[PDB]
Amino acid sequence: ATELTVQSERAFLKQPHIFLNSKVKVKSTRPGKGGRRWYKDVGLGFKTPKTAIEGHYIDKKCPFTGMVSIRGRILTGRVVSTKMHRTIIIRREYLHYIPKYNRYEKRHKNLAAHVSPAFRVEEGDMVVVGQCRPLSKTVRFNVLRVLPRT
Amino acid sequence: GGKTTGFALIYDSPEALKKFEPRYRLVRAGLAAKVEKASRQQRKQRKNRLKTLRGTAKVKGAKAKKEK
Amino acid sequence: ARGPKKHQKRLSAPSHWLLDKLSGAYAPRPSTGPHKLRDCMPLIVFVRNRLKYALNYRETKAIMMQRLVKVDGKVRTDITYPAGFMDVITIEKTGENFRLIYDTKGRFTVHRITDEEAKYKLGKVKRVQLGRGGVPFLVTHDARTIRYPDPLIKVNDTVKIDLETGKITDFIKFDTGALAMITGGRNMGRVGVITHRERHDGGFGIVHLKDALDNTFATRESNVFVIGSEKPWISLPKGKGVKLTIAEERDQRRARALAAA
Amino acid sequence: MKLNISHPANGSQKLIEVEDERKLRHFYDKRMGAEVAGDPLGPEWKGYILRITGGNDKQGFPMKQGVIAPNRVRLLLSEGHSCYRPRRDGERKRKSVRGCIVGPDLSVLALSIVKQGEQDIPGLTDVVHPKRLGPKRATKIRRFFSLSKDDDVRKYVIRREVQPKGEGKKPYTKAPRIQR
Amino acid sequence: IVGASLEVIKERRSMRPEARNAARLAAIKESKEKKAAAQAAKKAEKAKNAAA
RNA sequence: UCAUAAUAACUUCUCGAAUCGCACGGCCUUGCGCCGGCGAUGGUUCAUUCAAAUUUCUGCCCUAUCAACUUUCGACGGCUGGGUAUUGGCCAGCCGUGGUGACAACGGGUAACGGAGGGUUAGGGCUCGACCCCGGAGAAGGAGCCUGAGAAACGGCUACUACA
RNA sequence: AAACUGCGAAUGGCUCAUUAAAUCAGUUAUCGUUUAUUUGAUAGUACCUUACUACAUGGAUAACCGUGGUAAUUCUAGAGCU
Ligand SMILES: [Mg+2]
Ligand SMILES: [Mg+2]
Ligand SMILES: [Mg+2]
Ligand SMILES: [Mg+2]
Ligand SMILES: [Mg+2]
Ligand SMILES: [Mg+2]
Ligand SMILES: [Mg+2]
Ligand SMILES: [Mg+2]
Ligand SMILES: [Mg+2]
Ligand SMILES: [Mg+2]
Ligand SMILES: [Mg+2]
Repeated sequence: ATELTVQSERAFLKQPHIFLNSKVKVKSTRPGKGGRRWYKDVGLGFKTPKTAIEGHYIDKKCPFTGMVSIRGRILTGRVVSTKMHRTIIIRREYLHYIPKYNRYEKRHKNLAAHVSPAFRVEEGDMVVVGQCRPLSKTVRFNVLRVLPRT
Repeated sequence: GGKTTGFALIYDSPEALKKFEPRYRLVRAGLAAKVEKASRQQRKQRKNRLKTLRGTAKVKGAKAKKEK
Repeated sequence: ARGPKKHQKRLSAPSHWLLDKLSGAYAPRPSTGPHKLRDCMPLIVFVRNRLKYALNYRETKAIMMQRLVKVDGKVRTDITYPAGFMDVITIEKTGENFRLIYDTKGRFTVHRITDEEAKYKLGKVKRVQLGRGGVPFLVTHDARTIRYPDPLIKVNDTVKIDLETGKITDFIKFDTGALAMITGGRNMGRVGVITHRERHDGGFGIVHLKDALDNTFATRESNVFVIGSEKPWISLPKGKGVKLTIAEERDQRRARALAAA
Repeated sequence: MKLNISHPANGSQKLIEVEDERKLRHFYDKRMGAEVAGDPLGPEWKGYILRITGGNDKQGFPMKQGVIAPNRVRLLLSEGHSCYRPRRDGERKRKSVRGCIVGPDLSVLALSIVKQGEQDIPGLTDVVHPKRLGPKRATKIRRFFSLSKDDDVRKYVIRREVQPKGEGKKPYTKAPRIQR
Repeated sequence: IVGASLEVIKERRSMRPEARNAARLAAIKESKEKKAAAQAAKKAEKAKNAAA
């Protein structure tokens, strides 16, 4: 994503329990242990994006550098709107079977998901989403990977 | 037909018999006499009627003399 | 609904309890305890409906009052006490011991066992870790917790319990080539040897077993009950849990009937 | 307006009938729990001082201390209050009680003697009523009979002789069940 | 108290201090021989043990 | 950021047992001396059981003479807090302008509790389901609350309306 | 007998008024919470308070005797003990 500055708000944003002003200097490879930026890997064969490791953004809803875990069902859909702030709307299509007429009909549903600043998503992109804890009234999913465009 | 089938119980001792056998069958056999009691509705009326008295409900004539 | 329920309606009880649909409207409703409500064997049902020792309900609670019968070596005083898989009930006065174990048709059956070897059990571990103060501990399927275990023992294994001192005498690893019995699902009573295990990331793996008659079958890991690698430690009931189909079942009943008379 | 006079020292109580209002004027505008002189009541009450403890209205409603009103007011009586006995834990029921200021409306006063006087009352201070029972705890018995830490208090305990109805056998003795 | 009478309580509270010690000594002494007699009964069962 | 361990401190602040009864033994310095077995009523943390509240996906009758709906006084999302047993526009402030719809939204009717299932048969279907089994709601109509692990309870309380 | 205290009385039983993604069904979840009871494990008071007694702390109250008010209720006053 494109963010001009990290601190552009009334309060100060910082990762919880990450001590940042230490008198003694020690260099460690561990992300959060030594006192530098913290990150981990969610799993399910999903690789942490490179932009996360060196980025400076602060987010309490991103699956990376955040306090949210990815667990539950994993879904796919079609992106229809990405012009609001830190939230996307996805459309999923399927076929319902009517037994009496022995043929199908198409149906669709709309879904809302949270997009991390690590990724940059535009219209007409392939996405994979995973279940998470309630982040809002109608937001319960998080994007994990964006497939290349056709 | 001319055949009959039932159930039988044999006890080791008379005391084990009287200690374990049910009351209604004991009355059936006549070994012990029946208990005489009032009807269920009379007992129920007495029990719920005595819930309106406070302390020593066995005698409750002490409030009869309040009127003089 | 303003709290938890305390009554269980008859015609809704588990099928393997084998309760007649007539002769009453309610069921024993086993009390809370160490075993799951869905798959348990109430003591009143076992004593009255299987052994036929007690005629009806009234004397059933009188029978336990003399403390003659005990389970797992410890006396229990509630009539609706939930007994379960592998549990051993001991009656000293008559001189035999019973273990609650599934038959080949998926219900509890009476099974005589010898007194000298009927004095130990074995159960699967649910989770292993260190508790307060750094002391490691494990809990089995019958709510037995034991601290300071063998460090090689891991989750999903089974451990042999003495039942008198609660010490970890022996254990069985969970791997291919072991002999297991299924404890949940429709495949009740089968006995097989673990062939191989393939896991799916995200939970709910499946395992494939094979019967003595070259049959093949699969079941969830939560439903497998390993009782040995070879020569199972416990004594299996008659039939060894092989589940011959109805063709041989029909052949054998007339075969033994004609052989006897 | 009836009077219930009690003597805590002698443990004696009596009830008197008063019909003359000018003797009763000096009780007015006083509060429950106050101090009053009994001299105007009569010659036999000379030297007497009385404490007002309570009273009842003609209608039967009781007085509640702490509410200042000559009429009666409705209150939500909870558990632990004076004139309320709940039927279930945490229950509160709305009742009507009369204020703590004495007035002509009440039917009976209840009061007790604070200081003994020179003169005697013909039917109140001439009798004493035996206490039914005595102390029941080890500490209370020890302090009461002024024993020490080790004096075998078991022997020293009040004993009451009880007898059966008409069986003709000798009576026996009963003891207070030390609980410490 | 009802069981006793005013004078009774008066003397009981006024009882001389030395008398209390004498009573305690008397009680402890009699307890001593009664306990010794119980020990003699224990000797009697010990004799029964020797007999058996 | 798990189980658990360690350091510097704090607290109208907990617990670490002043309870009860039926069976009668052992030692020696022999004093009301010492030691010693089975059970009721408790108690901090972990595990288990009966559960409960929220929560992911898909599936409900007729109607267009119902085609656009939602944000006064939250409607869509972001941030900082308050409150709840906990997440969450549940609430309080600041900042963006969003969310659903002809693939039938929104609204009006229902002589509509939902499901397991009943009636009728070549097959495909049509119709019923208040009612013995499971789940939800109610005790004349609305709201508010104590005790208690658990209630917005009515064979619990308070207030109004209509009867009495 | 009575009464204090503990527990249950939120289980059962009746009905279908409202309710059209609401209830409900099959399938998932609580790494987002509470949990009576049952069952199994589990707590060196370091010093305070040389000391307060540890061979064991301190005040009320029920039942109760006796005296009342109102035509009226499972309404209650004040007095004396434990
Ligand atoms: Mg999992
Ligand atoms: Mg649009
Ligand atoms: Mg309706
Ligand atoms: Mg129905
Ligand atoms: Mg129902
Ligand atoms: Mg209710
Ligand atoms: Mg209500
Ligand atoms: Mg009613
Ligand atoms: Mg009710
Ligand atoms: Mg209807
Ligand atoms: Mg416990």
